Amino acid sequence: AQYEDGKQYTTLEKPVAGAPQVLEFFSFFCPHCYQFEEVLHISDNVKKKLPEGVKMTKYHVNFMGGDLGKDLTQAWAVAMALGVEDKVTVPLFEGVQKTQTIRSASDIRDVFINAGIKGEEYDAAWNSFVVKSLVAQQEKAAADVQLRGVPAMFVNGKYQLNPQGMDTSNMDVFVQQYADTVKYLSEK
Repeated sequence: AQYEDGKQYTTLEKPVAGAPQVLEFFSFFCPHCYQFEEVLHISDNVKKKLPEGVKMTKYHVNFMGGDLGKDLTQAWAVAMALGVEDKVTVPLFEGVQKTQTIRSASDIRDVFINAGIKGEEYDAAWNSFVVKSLVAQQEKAAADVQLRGVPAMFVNGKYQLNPQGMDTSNMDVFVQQYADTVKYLSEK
């Protein structure tokens, strides 16, 4: 077959019921995740190849970066709660991996302030039970599948993308193969 279990994707040994159509995991510490967001724009290109209105979810993970990794999962919950993902993703990636200016929770907060989120609303969100629940949801989703590495993408709670089997000679062809694989898995 052109798409084979074990090549462009693998199938979950313990399938996950009741999952979003497309579920992505990342870490702001994760070098391929930086590539996936800032260079390849995987999430946008997958969205463009899926039907309008398809639910796409993206969650942060705790297993990289120790204490700061957990702070970033909570900040990502803040970003989801306030709907400012598109305003903080690039400065968080660059602050962690490029300039290495994000070293504490306060440095994370500065990124939101610079993006125009008012301090009182960032702080209220950070301490809210709505955000506590979003943090639990991110941890539970990672526990549902078995997650030891990022980036990771799951389709219909059944299929896991395998980017190691796609072409890396050309970045645009890689993205096209990734997105077309997601589309194929979504129509399964």
